[PDB]
Amino acid sequence: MVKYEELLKTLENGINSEEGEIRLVRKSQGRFKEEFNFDLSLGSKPLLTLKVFLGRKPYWQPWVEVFGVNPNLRNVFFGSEAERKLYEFLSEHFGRIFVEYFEDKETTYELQKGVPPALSRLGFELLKLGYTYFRDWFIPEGLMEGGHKIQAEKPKTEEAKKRHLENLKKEFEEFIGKCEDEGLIKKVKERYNFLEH
Amino acid sequence: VKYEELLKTLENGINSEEGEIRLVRKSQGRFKEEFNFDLSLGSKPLLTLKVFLGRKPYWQPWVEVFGVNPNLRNVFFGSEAERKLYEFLSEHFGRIFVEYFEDKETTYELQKGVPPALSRLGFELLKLGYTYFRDWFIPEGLMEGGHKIQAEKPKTEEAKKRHLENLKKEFEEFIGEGLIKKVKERYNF
Amino acid sequence: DAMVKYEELLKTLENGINSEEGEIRLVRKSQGRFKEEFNFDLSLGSKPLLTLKVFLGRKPYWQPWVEVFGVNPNLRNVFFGSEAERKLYEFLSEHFGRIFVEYFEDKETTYELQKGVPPALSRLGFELLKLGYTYFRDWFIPEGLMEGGHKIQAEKPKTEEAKKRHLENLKKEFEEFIGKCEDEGLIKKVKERYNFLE
Ligand SMILES: [Ca+2]
Ligand SMILES: [Se]
Ligand SMILES: [Se]
Repeated sequence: MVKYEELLKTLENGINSEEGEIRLVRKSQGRFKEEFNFDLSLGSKPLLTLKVFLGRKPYWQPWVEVFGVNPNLRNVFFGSEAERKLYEFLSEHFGRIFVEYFEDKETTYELQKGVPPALSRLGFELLKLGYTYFRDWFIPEGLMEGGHKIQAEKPKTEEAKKRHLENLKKEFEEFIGKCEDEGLIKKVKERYNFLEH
Repeated sequence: VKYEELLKTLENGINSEEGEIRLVRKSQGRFKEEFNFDLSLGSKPLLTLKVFLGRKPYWQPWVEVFGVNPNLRNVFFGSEAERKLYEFLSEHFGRIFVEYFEDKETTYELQKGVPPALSRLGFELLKLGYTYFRDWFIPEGLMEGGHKIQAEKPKTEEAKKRHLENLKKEFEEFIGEGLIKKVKERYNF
Repeated sequence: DAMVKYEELLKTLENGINSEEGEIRLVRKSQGRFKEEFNFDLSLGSKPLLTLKVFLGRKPYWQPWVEVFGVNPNLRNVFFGSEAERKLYEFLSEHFGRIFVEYFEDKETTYELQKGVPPALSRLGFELLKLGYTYFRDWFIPEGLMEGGHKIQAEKPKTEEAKKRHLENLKKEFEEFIGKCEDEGLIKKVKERYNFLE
């Protein structure tokens, strides 16, 4: 509720980017208590949907799902300041995020190549914002639509956080070594170098 | 194979101290034997039943209990209208699915490592002869409707024996909190 | 290109595929969630037949795939095993390296899979096998959990040698199945399908 009202205030205000203003087109009641769809806009084009769960605490923690990205706008949106502002905004209201990566070719390619989720273009954006636990879902559309998502979470403790980063170091070490293309290696090196501060 | 028997019981509703349960809508699902029964507690919509009537060498009957109105959670989960509905489904379906998301007790127990059969909701299913349990806990961010218990009647007296040996083992692999005494009193069968 | 493929699909589906069961036609198209994704509603004669979810490809990122699902329940005993079903898959195999076929309404395949026949030597999967598909998966996810989880998933192999290796494996599975089964009628059927494969 406190959370509900501040998601609406920011969104109804609009989020400013160099790609256009991101606006709430329409809000929608979900399956459950505390669950809403927010249909978003970028400069008068449809952008994407946010599936929001506000929390029913001890039982269910809050989460956002970012999906339904307008393929006409994939090349405007991915790697943009609009996307940064979006994830920043959601970062301040959610400890768990799912982003659909299907329309994001760079992240797609990097995951297919074995890049750790946190060090993929999209994963890395979430990493910068404090999400430290990563799961890559790659289920065939064909079987079930909507199963190419990164799930990311903030560490519960300074202990879980340390464990998440130790695993990331291992995963990175395994990638170097498996990787055959020096350009992909340099890009992953430089994301990992960021983290190391 | 019998809706008709399911239909006769459903309009001209179901008893219960929390209000009557009655039919509202009714459709034809993806497959010839699949249907959706919309239900009410009083005038409020309650819940949806997805029934599958069987195609019996190939597919066995099952009912799914989902789409439960959040304004009734605290009234329905725990209630005798819940039991009267299960009780009634237990007479017609050897396999049942119930979404436990709105059920804050079942949820909290499952998350504690309680075996599905000894959780609030699952225990209610154990009474009615369901002996095989599966807890599905799939993030809604991935896929909607993946928080459900799957419960199954034994095909055979020997299948029952086996499911009950698994339950004893899950009971023990759990006492390895204070709600322990709650699970303990549930297993005393 | 996703567009050449697209245009080839419409042309032969709108011309129609002739069968003794009737002409299979494309009667409706809708854009899916991704740009190269469509639902192609198909009729048999004048009755709805099924839906093809087509994914045209966005190579190298995503390979093309076709999902055949939503078989008209009152056409199941007409479609499965027909010349129509064969001519449909045959068309699909000329355009997609990966296929998904919903087997829920196909009781023979359902029955065979349950008795542990390898997916490739079931009635449905064998039909895909004959067309070049070599990697097989049997999905059997309960419908009360998630609609759409009784599918065969099959893929064309990348090379002739990978193709030779998965077939050796199908053989082990076949011989493993054939000495683990009663129902000599099933065994006779699976054996025919396997002898053919040479
Ligand atoms: Ca082609
Ligand atoms: Se019926
Ligand atoms: Se029916």
